[PDB]
Amino acid sequence: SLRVIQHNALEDRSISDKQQWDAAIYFMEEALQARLKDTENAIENMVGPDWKKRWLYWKNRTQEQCVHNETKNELEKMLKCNEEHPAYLASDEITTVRKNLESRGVEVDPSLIKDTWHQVYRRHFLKTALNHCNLCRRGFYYYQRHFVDSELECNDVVLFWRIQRMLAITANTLRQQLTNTEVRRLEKNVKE
Amino acid sequence: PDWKKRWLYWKNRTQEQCVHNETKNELEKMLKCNEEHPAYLASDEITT
Amino acid sequence: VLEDFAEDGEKKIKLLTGKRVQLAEDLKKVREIQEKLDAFIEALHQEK
Amino acid sequence: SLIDMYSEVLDVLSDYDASYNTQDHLPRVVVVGDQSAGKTSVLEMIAQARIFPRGSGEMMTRSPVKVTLSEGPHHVALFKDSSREFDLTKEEDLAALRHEIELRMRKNVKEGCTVSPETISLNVKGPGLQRMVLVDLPGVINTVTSGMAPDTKETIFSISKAYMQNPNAIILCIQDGSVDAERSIVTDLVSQMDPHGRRTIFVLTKVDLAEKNVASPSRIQQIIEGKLFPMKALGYFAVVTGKGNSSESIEAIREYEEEFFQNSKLLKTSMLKAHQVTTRNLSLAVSDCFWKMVRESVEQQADSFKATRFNLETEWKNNYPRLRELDRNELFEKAKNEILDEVISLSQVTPKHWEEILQQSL
Amino acid sequence: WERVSTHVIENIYLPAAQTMNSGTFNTTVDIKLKQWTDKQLPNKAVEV
Amino acid sequence: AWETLQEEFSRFMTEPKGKEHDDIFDKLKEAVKEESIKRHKWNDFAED
Repeated sequence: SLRVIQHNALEDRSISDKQQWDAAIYFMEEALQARLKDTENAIENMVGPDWKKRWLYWKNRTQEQCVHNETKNELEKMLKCNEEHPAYLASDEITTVRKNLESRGVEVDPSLIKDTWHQVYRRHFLKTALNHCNLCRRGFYYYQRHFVDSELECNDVVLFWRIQRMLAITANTLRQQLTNTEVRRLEKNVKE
Repeated sequence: PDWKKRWLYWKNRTQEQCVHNETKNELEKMLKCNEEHPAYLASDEITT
Repeated sequence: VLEDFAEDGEKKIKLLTGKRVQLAEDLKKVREIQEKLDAFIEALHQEK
Repeated sequence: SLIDMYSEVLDVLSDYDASYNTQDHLPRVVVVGDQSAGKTSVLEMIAQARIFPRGSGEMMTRSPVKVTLSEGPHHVALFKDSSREFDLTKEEDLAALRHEIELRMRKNVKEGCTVSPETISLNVKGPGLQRMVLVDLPGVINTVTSGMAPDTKETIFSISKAYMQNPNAIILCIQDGSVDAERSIVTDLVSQMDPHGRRTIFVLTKVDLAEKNVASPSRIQQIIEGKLFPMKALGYFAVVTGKGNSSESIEAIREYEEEFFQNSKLLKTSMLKAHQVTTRNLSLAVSDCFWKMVRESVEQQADSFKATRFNLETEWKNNYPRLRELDRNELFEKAKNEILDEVISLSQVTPKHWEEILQQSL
Repeated sequence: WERVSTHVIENIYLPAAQTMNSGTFNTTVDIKLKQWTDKQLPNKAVEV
Repeated sequence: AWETLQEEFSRFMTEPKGKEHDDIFDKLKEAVKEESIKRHKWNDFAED
């Protein structure tokens, strides 16, 4: 019955309320902020102090964290020059990156280069998602009417709202079925 | 024209000579970073 | 010309190679295959 | 009945596309052999009729051939798109069937190519047959012919891999008396792809020819008992399909095989199991396994195809939110209507503007 | 939601990390959701 | 006159007034226009 109800729970697919749209925006913003904090914690664990935190002491430096900082700076410059880049890394791109690193006397294993590239790619898409959320915070006029020449396509908000309502329906069904059957089963077991 | 000869006018520039000047500057920087280099050019070096 | 094109579906297949045409043809073929399989299942259930 | 409908479904799946996307879902028993390995005689003996034309070295079979074993009112053969019942008894009918098969093979193969992706569907009916579908493929080659397409071997390998992509595809390996078990490319490929061999059953053909070639009886005993093949097959049976020549009738070969089974030089040595004789038990086991695997496959596909259709519909709707299904007929009708509207608009233009434009241009 | 956020992210965004059209992304999301519901989602919900 | 008619027909067939102007229909329209032009006939009585 739970499987059938979960499959059938595909009723609502769009938001027609400004208040519901704002609530979905706030929930998505909270989730993205949590993800950003997790990514920042992972980056700090991988590298350590960064920017003001690193330069506050001005006398504490480590070669391992210096290599990570140089790789991060190189990837940031690459994104500034080329905003759009495929997730995968080709052989020539890896060779060019390694040659650029070794030009100043830095040798980095390809696995660490790939990991840093993946982390930087994730951070860039997190920033892009944050910018998209900022745009969609005012883009409700475009979203509601769906203009032909729309300058903004807000779909993540709708998807997250659909996920939230489906989860709420599933939780309500689970609670109901529990109260119907499992409470009585537990009472019978306790009595026995 | 190169260096003082090129910049004497300060208003005459050509894309063809600009490309050559940029290539010359890049090669000079490469020699400054790496004084010794083989005469032949490998595929990865050309790609870079 | 229109009659010749209509009386020759091979020409339509050769020319109409757009993404929409191919997707619609694939969807129609999948629907027909599923309908045939449903008919097979119904016939098997009725016979047994 | 069920077998005819299953064959029709397989034919529809094959005609769905020239590639292999949904054709690998339902199980398909495919018979793959070696070039000039006598597999033609074994295939003819399976159908109890000479229907495959013989080839003196040349690869006559260049397109996939579907053989559907079933039982009908008469022991005849009928194609999917044909109405003439090719009898499997009269010599003239057999010759006509072979000529039709050759014509179909030539039509599929392009004028200049060697292997054609088009398949040939044939249904075999008659008493004494089982209920299964057999697929015939060209033998695996090693050398490359300079006078043909250099990628013929690659195409054959790709076709074989696509056919083997089916997890429930039963492979019937056919060898020769002069060809050892390790010399069979098909057997080695099956072992490499299926080390366990829980669904592949080895069948030994032309035992008398191998025995007459001063072979070691210990190797034959080990092969029959299964002490040499690493795969754990469900069983091993040794049969004789004649000498492989083109001058022995089906009845004569059957009588010779029966005589050899009744009196064999290896059965009298008490070195072979008594329950590993004949083919009735093996055929029944193969039929039961095929039926259960096809039932499981169709049970899974009853939901798999629905999910695929739903996903395709969702993709079409998402890619074209403001456009519905546009097939060839509707798009052609819309183009015709647009052409008619353009012609109407052209005819409705004021003649004065035409006169002014023509005068100015001239 | 807190339990399956990581699972949803790694099963949706990780494969569809380079999608450009929103329709293709929505179709992939629907396919993944249907597959999860069919395979093990009720069992995971019951366990939770 | 024939050249002017051909130019008008070509302009009508290829009229990218819409912002999309999908080329799938445009190729078919151009093919039909070329076929009609090649199949068109003239009467000498009209010339006289």
